[PDB]
Amino acid sequence: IVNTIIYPAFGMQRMHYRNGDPQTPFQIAEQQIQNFQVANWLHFVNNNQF
Amino acid sequence: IVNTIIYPAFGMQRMHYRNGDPQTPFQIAEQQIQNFQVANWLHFVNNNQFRQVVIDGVLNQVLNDNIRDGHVINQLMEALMQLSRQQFPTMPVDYKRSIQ
Amino acid sequence: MDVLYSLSKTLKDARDKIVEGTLYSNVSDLIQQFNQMIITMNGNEFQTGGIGNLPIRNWNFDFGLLGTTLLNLDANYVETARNTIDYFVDFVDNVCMDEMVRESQRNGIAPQSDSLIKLSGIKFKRINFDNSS
Amino acid sequence: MDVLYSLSKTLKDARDKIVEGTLYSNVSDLIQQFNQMIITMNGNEFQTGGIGNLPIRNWNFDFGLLGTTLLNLDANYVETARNTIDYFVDFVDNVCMDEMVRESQRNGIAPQSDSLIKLSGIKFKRINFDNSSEYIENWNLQNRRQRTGFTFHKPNIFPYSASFTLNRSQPAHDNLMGTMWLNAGSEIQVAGFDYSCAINAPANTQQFEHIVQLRRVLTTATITLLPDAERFSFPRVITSADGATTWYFNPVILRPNNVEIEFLLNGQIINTYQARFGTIIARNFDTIRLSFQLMRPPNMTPAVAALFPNAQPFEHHATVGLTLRIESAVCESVLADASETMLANVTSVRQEYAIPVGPVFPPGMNWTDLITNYSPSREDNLQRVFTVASIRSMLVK
Amino acid sequence: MDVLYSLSKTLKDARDKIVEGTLYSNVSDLIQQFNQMIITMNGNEFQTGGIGNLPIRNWNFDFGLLGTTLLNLDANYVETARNTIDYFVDFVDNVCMDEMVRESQRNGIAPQSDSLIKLSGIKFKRINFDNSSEYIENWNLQNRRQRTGFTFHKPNIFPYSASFTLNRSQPAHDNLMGTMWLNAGSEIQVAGFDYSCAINAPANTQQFEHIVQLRRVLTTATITLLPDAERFSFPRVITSADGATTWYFNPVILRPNNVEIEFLLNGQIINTYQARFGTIIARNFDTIRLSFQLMRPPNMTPAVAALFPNAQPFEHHATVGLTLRIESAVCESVLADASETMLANVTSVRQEYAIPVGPVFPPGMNWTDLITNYSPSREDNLQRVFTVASIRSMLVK
Repeated sequence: IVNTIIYPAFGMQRMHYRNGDPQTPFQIAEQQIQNFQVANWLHFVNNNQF
Repeated sequence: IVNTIIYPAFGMQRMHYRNGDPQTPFQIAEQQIQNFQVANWLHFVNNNQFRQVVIDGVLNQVLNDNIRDGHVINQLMEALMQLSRQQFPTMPVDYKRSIQ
Repeated sequence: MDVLYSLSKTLKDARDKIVEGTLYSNVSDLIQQFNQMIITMNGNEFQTGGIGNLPIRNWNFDFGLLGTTLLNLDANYVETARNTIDYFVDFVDNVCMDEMVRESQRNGIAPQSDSLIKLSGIKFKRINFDNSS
Repeated sequence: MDVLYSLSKTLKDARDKIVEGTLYSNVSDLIQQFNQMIITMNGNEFQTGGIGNLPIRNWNFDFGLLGTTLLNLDANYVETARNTIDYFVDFVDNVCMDEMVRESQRNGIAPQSDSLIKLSGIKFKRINFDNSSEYIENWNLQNRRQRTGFTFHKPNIFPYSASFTLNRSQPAHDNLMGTMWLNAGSEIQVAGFDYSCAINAPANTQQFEHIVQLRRVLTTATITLLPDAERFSFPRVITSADGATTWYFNPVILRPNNVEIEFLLNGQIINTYQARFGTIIARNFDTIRLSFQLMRPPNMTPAVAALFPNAQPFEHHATVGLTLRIESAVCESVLADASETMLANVTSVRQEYAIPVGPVFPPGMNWTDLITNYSPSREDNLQRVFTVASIRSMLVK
Repeated sequence: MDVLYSLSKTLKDARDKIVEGTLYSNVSDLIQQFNQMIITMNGNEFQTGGIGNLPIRNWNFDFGLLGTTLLNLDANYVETARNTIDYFVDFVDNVCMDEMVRESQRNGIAPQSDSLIKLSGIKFKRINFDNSSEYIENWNLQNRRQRTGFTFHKPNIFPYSASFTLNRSQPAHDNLMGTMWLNAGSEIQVAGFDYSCAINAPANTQQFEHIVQLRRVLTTATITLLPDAERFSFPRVITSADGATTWYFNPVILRPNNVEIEFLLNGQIINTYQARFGTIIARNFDTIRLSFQLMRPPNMTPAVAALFPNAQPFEHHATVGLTLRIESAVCESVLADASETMLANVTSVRQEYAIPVGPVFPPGMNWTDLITNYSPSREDNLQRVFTVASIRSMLVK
């Protein structure tokens, strides 16, 4: 999602996002780009649990 | 073992390990490991030198072995307990999963 | 005892770092610590006071943890939190005061109050943190 | 306002935790907060100054973010950062100073300057963080209307007052009885004198009393009380009450008899100490009352007897006194004390920029005048102004 | 240097946040920083001591690291850690002390010891972290050539000086006029005396003046100014200026007339106060000038008139005085004050280890001698040495 849907048509490409296994990939997109609507999704999804 | 195990899955030296030819690479690992369980294995293993000293039933030097090992066994119990806390991060998932 | 300490730095670093407008991630490491507490507590009941003019108030715990609404907190988040803090504050005050009056010749270096004696219990040690005071 | 606070702790915890070396991981939580700021700012425009000798300065924002990439920090990383910080520092300074000068009667609590008024705006609230700085800590608790409180060493609660009261006097001022004192800062010295050495007094004892009313309640005060008032133990030539002439005071000191100190709150005795010198605790009071007596010595060696004749002239004047010093205390209202630089910071910025006298504060931020008529407006303005001074001192000293 | 700092805050924030029980995710960011260190160190050898009675202990490094697993900490975890910390503590102590004694005329601002010189090395920079300790904070801001600044309660700016100046005297010392004073620490007391009570003086007024030149500028000073100099209000027998005889001082105190205090900076009046007693602010000054007068009382009751005859002998000596105390102030240079233990720490370590007198500091780190000739070299060495003392006090008190 991060590398083919949100960055790539949100003028945020620049670095087609390089990830090399372990840590959390949604997560890190959160503290990277700014936009509120986009920004709430991230925290709610990421830290969403049972 | 050292490389493709412990060190990284345990998160410690992510510098995997560089050896030329000191005196017992398996050992030295000790001096710098922060988890006692792990740490005892090391000295015991790098020792257990096959306690080469015996003169029984009249002249029978038969390099003996630890009562410990013998049937005190625990060594095993400890070899396990140390294993019981090697379950963690660093690289891809299918890794820890499979290994542990 | 050390237990006690935490309880506070928890609240301070709380009533301080938790305000209308800070990014979640500035408290991620904190939030956690907090919840951890609530858990260990809930269920157990306490008695403070019972000496001189000091009132005997009974404290009981029954609290819900903390959400995590993303991207800087909304006012609403705070108020629902502050309400929970205020019960702990008014608590600790009563806890401190109760152990701040008892004295003992033999062992006057350990906990006296029914309130604190219970804290030194092992099942609570799980809280201790940031001992910089 | 709280906004403002952050701006600093941001920079401090910044100009502090960001240096050639350290691991990213120690600042990860920080870096973020920072950027978040730049964003909210960029695009906006400001204006500070314009009053008195204060320069007018405009500021704009258009800055790049921070490399959340790297593992460790290389020198180059810092310098490109420090360059951005320095613009904010030089900024805040100008922001503080600009709001540290304006006063206001009606609402002397809320913001004044065009600079800050704009900050209280909602769109900036996205910046608050880590309010452990004692002052802001109390700024909040007061908004929510709750029990505040500060800490002071040698507080400055007593407006300067140095005077006397003659309870018995006559034109020649050769047989006086009364008290003289000095109330200033955190100290009180008071002496009771009786030229006649209680020769005709009931039980040969003259009673004295000194009452001091604080303008604000002090709680948890650690106090030193000592017998004798050294300040009033030496020969003096003093102006008469009407200023028409001068009298002579030639003291000889005796121990104060039946010393009783009362710390009252709304007329009620909260703490009372009878002849206890050394360190005493006064836990909550708005008034101090010192009562002490001069008792004519019932037995006197010749040398002593010679000082106290049965008839005038009375040449050696029997004097008893007390000294009381408030070492530390807590007050719900801001006050000047012997350690904090707040009053000095506010007073200094106003003096340096030739700020005109306003409608709230006395000329020169004079402490005695301020504490003497410590109105609600002066206190709200003082607290606002002290809190800003404390925010400023986190970066600029 | 900055390196050094870290080493500690590392240990403190360590011996503090690492306790039986706490949740790991409170130290995740910390743990890391720690390990990072061990690494950089291991494989290095050090040596401290070698001077005076300072032992020469040697150190080596070779340590394992720390687990990262475990939701919470088990007792066992701590003890295996504390054992490693204790070697670093006992280390740093020896490191501090070793660099806290050496002085260098040349670069008394640079590292000295074989121990530290090695630390400033680049390969160690990978350890820096969290510079919020007031002293280091200022160490940096200076190294970058910028505006420093510190905080002091009752600063120690005045070298001890207790003397007098006779403006009118004669062999018998029976009709003197002049001033006597005590400048020490943060306080000044000065008295002006005129045995003749200005009987033949123009307007029956004798002018006095006392000037004190600070060795460093003080800014944002909160000051208490009170009339009278109690220290010079009692009878004294004093040595004559030439030491050949002794004179008698028998004071009687009058209120100082036309009191004017000026706080000057480079000859310019920055603050001036006319007869204002109590709390005053002096925002930036390198000199204090106190001017005051003795005015013969125009109207005197008999008792007063009797003290001041038209002709000698003059037996009661008219005296006026002032007392000034700097409660708090900011200085761009380090100074001793009434609260900080820096001077005492440095002086104490040197005394305990019998450190020989060096080329920079006066014998015994004598404060009066130091502040009297506060050269750039002494200040740079003092700052280095004070900053190290402050780093040490984070762990060892």
